[PDB]
Amino acid sequence: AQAEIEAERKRAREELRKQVAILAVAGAEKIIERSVDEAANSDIVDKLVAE
Amino acid sequence: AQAEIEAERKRAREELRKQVAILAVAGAEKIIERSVDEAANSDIVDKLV
Amino acid sequence: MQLNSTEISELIKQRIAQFNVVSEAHNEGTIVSVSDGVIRIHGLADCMQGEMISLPGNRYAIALNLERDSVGAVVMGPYADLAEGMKVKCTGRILEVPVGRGLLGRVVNTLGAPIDGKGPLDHDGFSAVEAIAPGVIERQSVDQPVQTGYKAVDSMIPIGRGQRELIIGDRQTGKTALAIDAIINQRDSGIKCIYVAIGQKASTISNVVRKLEEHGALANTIVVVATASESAALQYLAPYAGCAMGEYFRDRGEDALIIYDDLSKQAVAYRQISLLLRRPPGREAFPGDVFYLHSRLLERAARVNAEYVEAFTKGEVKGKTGSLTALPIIETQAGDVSAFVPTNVISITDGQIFLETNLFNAGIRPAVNPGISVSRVGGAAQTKIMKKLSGGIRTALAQYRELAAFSQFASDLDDATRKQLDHGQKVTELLKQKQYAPMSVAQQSLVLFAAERGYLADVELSKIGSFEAALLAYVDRDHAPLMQEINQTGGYNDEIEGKLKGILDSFKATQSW
Amino acid sequence: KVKCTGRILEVPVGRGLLGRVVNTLGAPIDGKGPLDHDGFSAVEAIAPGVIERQSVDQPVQTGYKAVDSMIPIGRGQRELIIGDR
Amino acid sequence: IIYDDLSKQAVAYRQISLLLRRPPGREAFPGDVFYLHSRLLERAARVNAEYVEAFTKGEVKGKTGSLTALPIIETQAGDVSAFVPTNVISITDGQIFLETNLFNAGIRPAVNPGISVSRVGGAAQTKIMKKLSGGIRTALAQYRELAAFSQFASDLDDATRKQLDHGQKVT
Amino acid sequence: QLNSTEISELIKQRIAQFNVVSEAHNEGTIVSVSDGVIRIHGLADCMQGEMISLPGNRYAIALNLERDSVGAVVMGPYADLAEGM
Amino acid sequence: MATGKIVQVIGAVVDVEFPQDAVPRVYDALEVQNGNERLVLEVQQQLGGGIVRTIAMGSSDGLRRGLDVKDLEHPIEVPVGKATLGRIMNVLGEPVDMKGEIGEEERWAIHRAAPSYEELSNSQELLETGIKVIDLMAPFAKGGKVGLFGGAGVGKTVNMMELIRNIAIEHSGYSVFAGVGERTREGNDFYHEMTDSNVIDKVSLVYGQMNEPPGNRLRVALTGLTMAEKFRDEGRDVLLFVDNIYRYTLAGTEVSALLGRMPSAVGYQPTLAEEMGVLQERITSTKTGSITSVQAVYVPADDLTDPSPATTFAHLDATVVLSRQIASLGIYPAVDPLDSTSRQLDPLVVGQEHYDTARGVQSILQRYQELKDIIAILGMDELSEEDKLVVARARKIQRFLSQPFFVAEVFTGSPGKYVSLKDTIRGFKGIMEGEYDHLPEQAFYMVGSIEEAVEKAKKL
Amino acid sequence: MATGKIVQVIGAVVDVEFPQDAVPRVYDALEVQNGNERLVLEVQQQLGGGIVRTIAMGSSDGLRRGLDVKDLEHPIEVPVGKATLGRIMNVLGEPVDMKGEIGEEER
Amino acid sequence: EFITVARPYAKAAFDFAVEHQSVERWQDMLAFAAEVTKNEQMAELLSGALAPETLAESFIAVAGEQLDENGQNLIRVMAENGRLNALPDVLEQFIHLRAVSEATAEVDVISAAALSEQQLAKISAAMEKRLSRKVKLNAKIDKSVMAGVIIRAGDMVIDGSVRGRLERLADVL
Ligand SMILES: Nc1ncnc2c1ncn2[C@@H]1O[C@H](COP(=O)(O)OP(=O)(O)OP(=O)(O)O)[C@@H](O)[C@H]1O
Ligand SMILES: Nc1ncnc2c1ncn2[C@@H]1O[C@H](COP(=O)(O)OP(=O)(O)O)[C@@H](O)[C@H]1O
Ligand SMILES: [Mg+2]
Ligand SMILES: [Mg+2]
Repeated sequence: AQAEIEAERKRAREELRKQVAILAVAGAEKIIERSVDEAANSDIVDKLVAE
Repeated sequence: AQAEIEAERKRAREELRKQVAILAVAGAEKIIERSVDEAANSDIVDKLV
Repeated sequence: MQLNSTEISELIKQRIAQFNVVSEAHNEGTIVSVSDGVIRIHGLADCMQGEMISLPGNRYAIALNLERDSVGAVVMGPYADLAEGMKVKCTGRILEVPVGRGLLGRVVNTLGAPIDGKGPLDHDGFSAVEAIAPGVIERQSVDQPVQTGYKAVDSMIPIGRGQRELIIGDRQTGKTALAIDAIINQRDSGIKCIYVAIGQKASTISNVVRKLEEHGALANTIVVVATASESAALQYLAPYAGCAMGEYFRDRGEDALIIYDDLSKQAVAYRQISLLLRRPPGREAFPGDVFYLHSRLLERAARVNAEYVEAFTKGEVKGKTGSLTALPIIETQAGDVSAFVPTNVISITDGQIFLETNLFNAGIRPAVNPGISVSRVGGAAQTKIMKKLSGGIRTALAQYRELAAFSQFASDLDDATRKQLDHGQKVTELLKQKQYAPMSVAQQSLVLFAAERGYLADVELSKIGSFEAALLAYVDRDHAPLMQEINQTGGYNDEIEGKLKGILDSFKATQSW
Repeated sequence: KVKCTGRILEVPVGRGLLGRVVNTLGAPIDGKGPLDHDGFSAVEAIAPGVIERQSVDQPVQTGYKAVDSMIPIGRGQRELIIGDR
Repeated sequence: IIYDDLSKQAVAYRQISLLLRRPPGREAFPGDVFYLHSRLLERAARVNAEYVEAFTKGEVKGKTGSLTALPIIETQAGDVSAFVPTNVISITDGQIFLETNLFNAGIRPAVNPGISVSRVGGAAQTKIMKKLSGGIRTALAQYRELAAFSQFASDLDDATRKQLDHGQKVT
Repeated sequence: QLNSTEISELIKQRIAQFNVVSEAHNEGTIVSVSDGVIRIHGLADCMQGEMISLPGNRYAIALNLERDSVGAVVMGPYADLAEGM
Repeated sequence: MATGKIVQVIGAVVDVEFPQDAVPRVYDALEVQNGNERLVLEVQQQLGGGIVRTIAMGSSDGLRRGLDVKDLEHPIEVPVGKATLGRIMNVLGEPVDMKGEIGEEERWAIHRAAPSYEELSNSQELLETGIKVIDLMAPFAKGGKVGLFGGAGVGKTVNMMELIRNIAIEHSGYSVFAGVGERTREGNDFYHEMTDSNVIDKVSLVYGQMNEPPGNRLRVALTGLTMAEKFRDEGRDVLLFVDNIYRYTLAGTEVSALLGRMPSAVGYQPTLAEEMGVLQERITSTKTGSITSVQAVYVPADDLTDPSPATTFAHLDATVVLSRQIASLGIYPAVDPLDSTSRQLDPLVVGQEHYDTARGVQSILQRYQELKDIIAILGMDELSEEDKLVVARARKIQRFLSQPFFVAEVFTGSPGKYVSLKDTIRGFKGIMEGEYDHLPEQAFYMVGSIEEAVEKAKKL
Repeated sequence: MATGKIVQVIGAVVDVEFPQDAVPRVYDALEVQNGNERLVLEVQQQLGGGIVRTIAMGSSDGLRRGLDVKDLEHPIEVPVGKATLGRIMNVLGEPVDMKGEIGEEER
Repeated sequence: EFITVARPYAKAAFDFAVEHQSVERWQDMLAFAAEVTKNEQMAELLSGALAPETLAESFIAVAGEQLDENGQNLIRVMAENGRLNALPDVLEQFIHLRAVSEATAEVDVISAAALSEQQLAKISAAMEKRLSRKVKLNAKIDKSVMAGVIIRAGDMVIDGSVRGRLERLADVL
């Protein structure tokens, strides 16, 4: 019985973590979309063209 | 145990609404590598809750 | 234990911190077609036959056809959501599976992903699924017993480590029961166990896992699952993953036993995947190489000599000889052994335990059929005491069955055959036992001694299950020091003969059934 | 050159068909002159649905002791007659 | 309505479908042979009074329409496991099996009872016939059970001899 | 969509001048070899049943005069043959 | 906006060409105007560039090349819930009973994954049918599967009608009936039997009739499964009646032959066992609820060896064997007591009393089948006096496990009877032990509980 | 010098393309570097346009398209004579026995 | 789709164009034919059951700007086989074959905005070292990338876009 309760605790913890993962990464997406500058895009491209 | 874990999750959910405020700009400033614009949380209210 | 949401926060923060920002070149193709589980890919100039191609959604396809301008691959999982125009990436890997002790005692699918819900595996390295068997010179003869725990099989049909024994019979005759009882009996031998289920309905796997952990055998076995509803590609490749997971132990000088549940369903899944690729058919629509489907599998069940394991493990193990024992299961229709796939697998294995349906319905369980069932490795894999006690039983029972077939037409029959037709009827009533009750070599041995040396000749009323149970309880109380000797050595002596005479005499004279 | 009529195979139908020998297109072939049909009907049609049916509870008599007693046929039934040549 | 040799409509359709290069199924019959016969035979129906009254827009009331179908099928040496026989045996409400071993012996019409089924049963009989038919069914069933002993008769008991020679008289 | 034994350098020969029949009708070239059956290109003069002479001392029998190639069988060991002969 | 155009029509198979941006994915539902009628197509294959190969659900007559096709971006999805009780629907979830719209509130796609082995609920709660022989000789638990094997004319459909009635006005649970490959006469008889018996308000009916394109007949089983799954998610213990699995396999064969797949062992489709698994693996009990199921299986030409009955056997938990010989002897239900079996028939789940009663009934009937030919040859007055008693007790058992059904009344006029399992065990256990050696044999024929046997003998 | 290119791989059947004039004969043996191990292909058919269809004397897994194939100008050749007494060999005349090497004088 | 039927014709046309030092003219001739293949009326004629010879002549007529060697032979050979609808692919294969012999690669680059022409020249010179060819970059302005660039060099691709890294992170979780 305690093993089955532990399995359900695992389930609930993972579900909560996955919801916060989705929303956190979506917020990161919107941040990166709004907060950007050419002096940063050129830096990213200059890191890419290095290899 | 079911009733224990239920209220435990319900308590967690409210605090993760604070922690997402860090984690979202964390995922942003990991990606560009540019220090993110803090105070750009003008948008974050809909992402908070 | 969850209010500490700082735990969630620290998990996420570790996952962010350890995200890697740079990117690497990869080779990419486009899905041009998708249907019935097969997809055609355009591009992937460097795809190699048998490679694993990664689809969007963390699942794989196996590149089977490298045609001149497209790659025909089979999806391993739900294909219906794929669509033309999606892009796929070529992994540098020929079909892998995880291996090692770390997945010992866990439930996994054909790709080694855990369907158990208990976290990730801890394997050591990966193994190629489609490997090659040891050669003629790297092999050794099989002369070590593996005990199935069933009196009928351990006495009449001995199995050896490195043997391949076919469990063949009609539907619903105790094949899966015999197999998982042979697994449970390995709780405490050095043999690791592997159970591959092909085309089983999920409730059967749930019951099998509950029984394996209930009787304490789960910690010593790997369960590989490809359920009846999963894509045929997953069912066709499951036994090869199981064989690789057991060959990991074989190659390290240890002993493994692997049970393939319904190879006769792997053949159907392969027929499906073959016809969907337009490959020419054969005798019953099964493709041409269906023999080379089971052969190149069951030839991996082998006992391997000490030099092979020493050279493979680069000198880290010296005295051990490795082995892998296979018990494939085959389902016949109305007992026609001479069907196509059954007569192939009977031509591959080294014996068969034929389970007869009209014995099973008559309450004779396990319903092993003597005569038609044999072990061609035989007594070399049988412990000495069992070999001594069991020599007559098989022929005595076959002749009893034919004589009892004659009997129905002949009332008032000779009093000499009247005794054979009763001893046979008692031995056939003795060799049947409850399902999840495996019996050690000593408990089988003294029961067969009681039956063979006439001590049953006065219990001719068929109150004979109680006799067996009471004899086992009696011997377990008093003479445990003899059962220890039998179980440890398996030896037999005139002194042990006298000891067993004494036990039986003292039991008959002083106890009740 | 081929022209596409928008029509679908239709066949004559009516009581005047009763007692005639006719080919599959409705033309008389017995030579007893034209048909006294009652309009035309579409060859390919949709059967009545579930709610339009009624239960078969009326006999259609064959006059054979072997059939009417042990293999009854009702009005609205479909009975296969199967055998060798 | 009698359809004489639906097993020849099936052959004509196989020809048409093979000349159009359509994918051949079993015995080279096309895949949709079942959907050929079913949408034919499902047109044989009994129809309730409201459908008739609505279809004719009045002018008929109270009456129920009907259309009875008796399709005929030929089997090669009595095998039922063929393609077209399988489809049509699956579609219809019952079967009358005519057998050559009975026809040769003089039993005409050579209907084989027991092997032949009608699922409408007594619902399609006059109550006198429904009353009288049950004893014929049971008599022929007991006769079929005993018929193995016919060529060993005069060995049998008299109580079963009576059943055996009663089934012969019904036949 | 499948090829019909038209290949790059034969197409190139037709590209050089379409009417390659200005060359001899007396000869051709082997195009494929499989299990004793042979496909030949050219041989505009071939007639069904004719003996076609191969390098070495061997014969083939022209069974098929198709639109562009002759199908024949080899009367002897065929493994010695190769494309372009 | 519609973006696809028809490019081929060959029988029931339609090819539709879309922009390469918007290719519908597999099992999506497209829609087209077949004149004034509305026809939906199910995408079977994404062959080639932009083209899609589909099966028409309605009839394909009247279609022409170049028609505009509109793609619904979801599979065929049907209404579910309380709203569907007492209604008749086709594979598309449209009402075919003229009682107007369904009143739907939610719609579910008919294609979905099966429960994982971790979500299953191990259970052994036996169902209690009203039928003596099935309760005794072949018990089955919630979430289990039962196959009514037999030829034609043996009583599968009326047995399922009786089960629906008994488990709808004795135990008041819901039920779903998926008539795949239905005969319109039998479907109307079923509708009128359920409406006359007041049970119609607890049965949800789906019909795919025999005069419809193959795939229309094929997807009906999944439609009924989806309705049963919606009722399961509400926590109910639903019961799903599949009217013939053999016609489901035939519809799969037809649709596989139309798509030009390479055929298999006996002309069956290659995917036979995967279609059977995708059907039968969704029918399971789970921790929230359960779907029990009973399936009629026609065995063609009387062999259990061809791919259809052979492949369905792997999934059933109980098998009832009906015989036309027993039916022709006038005994209904025509269950063969010796050949019907169950996995749940062992002392550990049914109790020793039930197990012993069943094994004793089978032993008595086997001994009678042995004695029958000594009776035939040497006459009965030669049997030993204990064998002359085995004969009578077997002959009374063989009567007592017949029964009058409530739905069989229109065939016989006599009223039906519902028999509890306790009364069944009490009756058989009494007969075998000689408590009723004084009653005639006909006192047991077509009676309910043993009390009716004693009362009929008292009347007889 | 290798001259052919693998063009298809379907199970144990491998198609390789050669220059129009260098096409191998019917039972000739080709070979390929399947990773580190060499693999021998026995030709079975000559298709049009320099393509040749062969069967692999080994495991077909791991073969890319476009791999270089070397055309041996002779069929499979095996050692013969006294040297082979008491040994064990596979089809290709290679010792699967582990007693070293076969000192054959002739193939 | 008929890549496989176009391969032989493209290879023959190219292998002939280098025997006569006119690859550049052949490319535009095939481009003209590939365009005539697309017309709505010509596409109606090509579907009909005309004789290959007269159907070839009905195709020569609409293109007089062709060599004796090129049109009047290649179009006729393709007509005898009924392959004319393959012309749009016989072109592309031809182009591809050329780029192989001329040791060239048509690397494609994708970005959220224009590159500085120092970034782009560095990309050129770096790809010419990654590969062993003269590259010929062409850029695309795709906004969904948002930042960074995708470099596609045939079946090889290098993804440096912020969206790719974002949705990779989304699956690291
Ligand atoms: N030794 C035994 N004693 C009593 N019952 C048994 C024994 N062995 C098996 N059974 C019973 O027989 C039934 C069928 O067993 P099992 O599933 O092992 O046979 P099977 O051939 O694997 O079935 P199938 O192959 O049809 O899935 C089981 O429900 C089990 O309880
Ligand atoms: N219990 C019963 N009482 C009376 N008649 C029955 C009974 N069971 C079956 N029948 C007869 O069998 C006929 C068809 O039975 P049905 O259930 O359709 O068989 P199938 O399993 O072939 O569908 C019915 O017309 C009915 O007259
Ligand atoms: Mg089993
Ligand atoms: Mg039925």
